[PDB]
Amino acid sequence: KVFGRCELAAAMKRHGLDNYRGYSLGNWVCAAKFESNFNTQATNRNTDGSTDYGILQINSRWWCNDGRTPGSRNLCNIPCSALLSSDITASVNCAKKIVSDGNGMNAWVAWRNRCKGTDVQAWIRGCRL
Ligand SMILES: [Cl-]
Repeated sequence: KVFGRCELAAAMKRHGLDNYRGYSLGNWVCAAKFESNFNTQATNRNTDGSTDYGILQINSRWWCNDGRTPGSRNLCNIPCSALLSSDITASVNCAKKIVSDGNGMNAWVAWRNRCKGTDVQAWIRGCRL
């Protein structure tokens, strides 16, 4: 599923991301925008043979099991395919563990390079929430 901007913010808000660990809702929407273009089915291969999955491009190296990333961890205790579903619940819950890591939202390269220190509030302008 390809989310609309406001639809996603509403769903993210319902699942408790708004100001989770100090990151206002605009940050998460901006990250999703640039990570996946709001598409739950996005996949991308990393050079080390690991793969990034879903709306937030969660990586198989550490966070999910895809059965083809030898020596990797499954820290969210999920198959990576659960992260591609139209229901964003698994993605959001796994993002909560990631962002609690120590490194905050710097774990998402697109956030760091494209969202960090910008007017992230713009990403939720005009939405009913
Ligand atoms: Cl894994």
